[PDB]
Amino acid sequence: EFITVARPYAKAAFDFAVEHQSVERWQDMLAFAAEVTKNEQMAELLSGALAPETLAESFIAVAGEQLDENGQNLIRVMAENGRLNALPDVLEQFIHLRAVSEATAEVDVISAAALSEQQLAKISAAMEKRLSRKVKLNAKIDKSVMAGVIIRAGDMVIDGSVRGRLERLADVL
Amino acid sequence: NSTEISELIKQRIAQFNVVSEAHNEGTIVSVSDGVIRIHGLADAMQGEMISLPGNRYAIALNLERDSVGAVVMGPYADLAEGM
Amino acid sequence: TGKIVQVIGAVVDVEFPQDAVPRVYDALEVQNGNERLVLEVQQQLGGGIVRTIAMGSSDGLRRGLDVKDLEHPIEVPVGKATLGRIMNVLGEPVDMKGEIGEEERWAIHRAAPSYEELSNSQELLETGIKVIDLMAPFAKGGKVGLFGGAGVGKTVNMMELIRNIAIEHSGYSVFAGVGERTREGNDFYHEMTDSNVIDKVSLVYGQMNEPPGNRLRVALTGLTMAEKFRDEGRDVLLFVDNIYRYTLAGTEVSALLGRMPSAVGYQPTLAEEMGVLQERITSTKTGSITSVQAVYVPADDLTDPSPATTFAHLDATVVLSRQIASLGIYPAVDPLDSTSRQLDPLVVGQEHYDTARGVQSILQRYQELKDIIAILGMDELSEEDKLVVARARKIQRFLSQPFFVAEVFTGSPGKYVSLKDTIRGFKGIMEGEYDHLPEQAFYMVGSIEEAVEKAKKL
Amino acid sequence: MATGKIVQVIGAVVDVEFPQDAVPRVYDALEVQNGNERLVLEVQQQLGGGIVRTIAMGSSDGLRRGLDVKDLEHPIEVPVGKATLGRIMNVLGEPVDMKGEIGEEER
Ligand SMILES: Nc1ncnc2c1ncn2[C@@H]1O[C@H](COP(=O)(O)OP(=O)(O)OP(=O)(O)O)[C@@H](O)[C@H]1O
Ligand SMILES: [Mg+2]
Repeated sequence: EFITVARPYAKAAFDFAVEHQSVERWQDMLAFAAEVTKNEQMAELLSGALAPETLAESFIAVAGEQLDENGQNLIRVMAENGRLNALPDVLEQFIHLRAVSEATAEVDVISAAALSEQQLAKISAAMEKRLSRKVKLNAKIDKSVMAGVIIRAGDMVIDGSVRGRLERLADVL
Repeated sequence: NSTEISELIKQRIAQFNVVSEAHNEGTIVSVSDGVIRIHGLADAMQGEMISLPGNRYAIALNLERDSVGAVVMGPYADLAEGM
Repeated sequence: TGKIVQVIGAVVDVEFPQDAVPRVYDALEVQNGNERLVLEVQQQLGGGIVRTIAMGSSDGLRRGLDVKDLEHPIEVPVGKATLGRIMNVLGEPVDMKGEIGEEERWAIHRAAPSYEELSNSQELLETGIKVIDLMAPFAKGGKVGLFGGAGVGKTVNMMELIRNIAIEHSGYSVFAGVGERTREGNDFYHEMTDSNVIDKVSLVYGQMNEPPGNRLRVALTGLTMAEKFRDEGRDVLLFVDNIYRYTLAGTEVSALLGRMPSAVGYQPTLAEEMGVLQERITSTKTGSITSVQAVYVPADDLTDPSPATTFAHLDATVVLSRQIASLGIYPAVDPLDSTSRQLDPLVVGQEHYDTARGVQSILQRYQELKDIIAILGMDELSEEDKLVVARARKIQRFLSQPFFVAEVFTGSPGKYVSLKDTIRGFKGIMEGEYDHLPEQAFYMVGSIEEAVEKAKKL
Repeated sequence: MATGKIVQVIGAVVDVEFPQDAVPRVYDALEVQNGNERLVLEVQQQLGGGIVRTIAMGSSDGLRRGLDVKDLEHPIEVPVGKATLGRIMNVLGEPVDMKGEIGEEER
């Protein structure tokens, strides 16, 4: 998957967007450049052997919205190195860098029932203590959880489910 | 604003006439030592005879994700990229 | 549900929805023109791509074909319904008879029996063949391997062992044709039908004709039938027509599976792939498998990885030499390289053990003299060294034997030799009881009585 | 008019980019100014994207990236016939004796 080759570009675009105070636009800009990449006929062209420049200028034409001389030049760089199919992974990494820089985390919370909201006030206040970041909740109701709740944040998990605790107990043959 | 962007793209591709090859048809991408790499041929099958310009064939040995690998049943040296 | 996305030789990549990706070793199915092709799943790549081997010809496959996900491994008929019929790797009937009256089907991929289940046995099994049960005798429930190069006698020897063992034995038998000649499958089938012994034998054939994927899996189809008869509590004979072809079909696909080459270009998994097959061919406290395997030796190189790995798996090993076979001594067994776990004074007893070690000592000493003799000639030897040579040459000739299956070649009638006659015979030669007979007297005579009758007419 | 540009030079192996609709066929001969002498290149492979790969028929030293390349549309062509007799030539058919030009009729 493209993640490893997308990292160098994602940093440079975010760094540049910080200097020029344009991070929001750049996000909405990369969101278009990723989406044109997903179109079928455009995809065929990208898998083709068109020389970089001829590929780039035919891409840039479709990406009309792109800020000329900044967003459009970022395409020319990626076209020299044939990374254009990585654009969906150059985005999202840009969003990750942004969320780190804005000291903000999406955190997820999965339970047998819709949580009581008052509980979510406690959970968010706890997560803002566990991690020194503002925490957006987007919790879920799930049938698999017999009772209780899972808290998931980045790649750290705190299982509070009865499902997990039974299958944690069933372990001791 | 997603369904709009998708539609806009579809309109803009046409406005610029960028479009696929026909099935059963393709182009030579690279040429070396009698091995041929072809882009397109979305309907080619393993072991098919691919007719080249002139009156000669290549045999499809590999159907890669992006290309067909083929070997030329004759002189190869006159073939060129983009045939 | 799936889509084909690459076709490289025998290997096909299929994409599935990420909620639905097939397990490893699942069977998939795809329509290829006017026939159905099965694919077996080997690896899960990322992103719902899965990489598979075609159980049939992959020519005519397009990209973008729809693939059906069967929820199970390759499963084959087992039990008495298979007896007397010829079946394919997929467990399909290949004789022109009707469908197989299966009651049960078993997945060809299985775990070996646990360490607690295994059983020991020391019951010596007799053979017709002077050299084999003298030099490398073997037990009921053990494994035998015939190692040799191209054209040395692996099949003819296995056909005598079938004739001798599998007709004085009373239970069922399984013969697995793995990457060998189709003519020899047909020749075998008939003489089984002409002898009316066919109804005790299940036969599975995956000959060289077939595409890689068939030659790879067909050995496991054969074991899975033999494991049903063993677990039923029977005593079973399993014959494998060439085990080397299983490893070679692994070599052919391994690069297309994307695995770095090892050693002499073998797959890196060679020892695990061989071991996971070999560990299933074991006798157990519930029931027994006696096994004979032919083992082709590429370029006669016994130090090649594929032979070298096979040697640790087996209880008796008989090594066939092109250098002997070009003398026309048959069976072309090398007694200085052939060996068995059963050549032990406790199981064989002392007379047999002493006779075998005497023969081994004289023939070794003859190898030590041959480099002197080649440059100097024999006249320079000592008068005891000349007696060692004069005996060793008689020993080499007396290891020769007429075979009932070989009558079509030599014309001469075959011989079955009791173990007692072999020990008595070789013990007499080494003691010098026969030092007055010519060498020609010993070549191709069944028993030592037959040497002295041949000597009267020279 | 030269239409290619050199894009790599790794010892004797020289890669040249052409416009996509102009790629040399295999064994075609190119030439370039290696300073103050013309150097011939023979085409070995057509790679993707208009890039071609060539072996230099002379010393590779002193080539820059970005030099212009003339695509002679034939293979290497050599003089033939009676005019060649008693003359020494190199592989390019150029006289290696000092004895002036070869009075060729055909190449
Ligand atoms: N005991 C024997 N008596 C006479 N001839 C023999 C004997 N054993 C082998 N031969 C000769 O060698 C030939 C080949 O033997 P066989 O087919 O068993 O070889 P193989 O080891 O199976 O070779 P391959 O690896 O090709 O299958 C026989 O056809 C016969 O000509
Ligand atoms: Mg054989």
